[PDB]
Amino acid sequence: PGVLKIVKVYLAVKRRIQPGDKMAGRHGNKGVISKINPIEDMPYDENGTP
Amino acid sequence: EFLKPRLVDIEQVSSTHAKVTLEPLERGFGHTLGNALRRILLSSMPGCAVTEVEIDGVLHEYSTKEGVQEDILEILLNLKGLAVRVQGKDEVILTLNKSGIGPVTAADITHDGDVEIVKPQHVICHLTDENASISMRIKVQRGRGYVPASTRIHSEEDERPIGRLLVDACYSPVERIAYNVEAARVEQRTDLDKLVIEMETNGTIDPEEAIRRAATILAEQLEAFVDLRDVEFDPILLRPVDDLELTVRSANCLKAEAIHYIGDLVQRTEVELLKTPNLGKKSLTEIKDVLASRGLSLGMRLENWPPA
Amino acid sequence: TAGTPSGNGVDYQDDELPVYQGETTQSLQDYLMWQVELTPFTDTDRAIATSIVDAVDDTGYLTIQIEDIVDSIGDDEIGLEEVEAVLKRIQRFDPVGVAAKDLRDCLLI
Repeated sequence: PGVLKIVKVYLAVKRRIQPGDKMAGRHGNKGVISKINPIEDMPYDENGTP
Repeated sequence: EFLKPRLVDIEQVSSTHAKVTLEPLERGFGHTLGNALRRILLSSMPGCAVTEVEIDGVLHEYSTKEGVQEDILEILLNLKGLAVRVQGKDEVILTLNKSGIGPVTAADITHDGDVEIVKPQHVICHLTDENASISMRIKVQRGRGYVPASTRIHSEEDERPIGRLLVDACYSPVERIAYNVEAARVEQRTDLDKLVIEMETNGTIDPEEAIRRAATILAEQLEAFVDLRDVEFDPILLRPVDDLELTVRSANCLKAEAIHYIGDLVQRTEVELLKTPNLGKKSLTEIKDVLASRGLSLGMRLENWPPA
Repeated sequence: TAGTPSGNGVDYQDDELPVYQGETTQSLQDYLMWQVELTPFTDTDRAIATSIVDAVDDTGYLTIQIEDIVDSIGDDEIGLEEVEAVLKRIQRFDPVGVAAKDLRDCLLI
């Protein structure tokens, strides 16, 4: 009875992955990110794939 | 007293795979030139990437287009993988219109003056009914590294209309680099090394040109070590004091007390400014009345007072 | 009901013996007295500032007269000459034009 009009608004955002974020495998191995490393610093094999 | 590597035997396996050989090398230099080259080539190579898109009906990314099989987000992710090679420009616009059935690819992008599509079979969209059309404008820019769309704000200096479809830009044409050091076939010398570099790219940058660019970057960076050597602001202040329109008696009093700027005055407390000769209780409130209209109460504290 | 509005945000004090307790709020005079505390004023100047801030309406206008402000102080050397100076200093606060005598004063300030 009081209500005269209702307007609903929906917002959408994208969450960029960041170190303070928490990650896990499905064996009970959880952890948070400590650093996002440039591609030339990661270990790589003989074919050059890091 | 050191041999200098030469660019010989550059062979190209595929449109993206290639091999580069540096035949003469000393004992340890193989890796010093190699690892340095791999780091430079993986980190800082120029390229061209799609920066923003403008589809007709779509105004954002979380919508759908009737007759198109994929969402706008999937179309943008497809466009992120489009590889182009522009010449003489940094802001080409790639108009694309296609109505009918079947996957839409870069091939049917309108033939620009100097723009090369390295692979024209790269699909970006699908059409599902005869009476459907897709029309879009794609902006391509030249850059060096990974520039996220969210991290850039100078593009918002001018307001962008509702309907933009910006995509993260990578700008890096190199995907994988491996190097390996072998023994040179030169038998007259006791033992020499040969460096072989395999680079896998998107077809946009030439292998020899990439090696030249990396070597030039390294030389410019080394130029610094070749000869290391080496061994009271706010505009209301700092204003002429004859801008407060004070009474006559204040003019001589301020001159007598060496008050010539606005900032120095506001640093004077009531009890110590009253000690000045013939200041006047009512005249003091006149000084405060004028400085209050400016918002400047007496008793402020500045740190450094310049002569200007 | 064809459509129902979402429930309005509500709260209640949990893990506290005097349940629901309360919450402080900021008003116009509370925000003006905060600025008075952080500006260089003397004791008498602070007293005058509190006196004229208490008289500010919700609109932020000065409901009481300046002469009535001088009367309220009832202190020597607190004539309207310095009450006016403190009044202008207060008028030049964050809601510019607040504590103004009338409509002309708001626009002039």
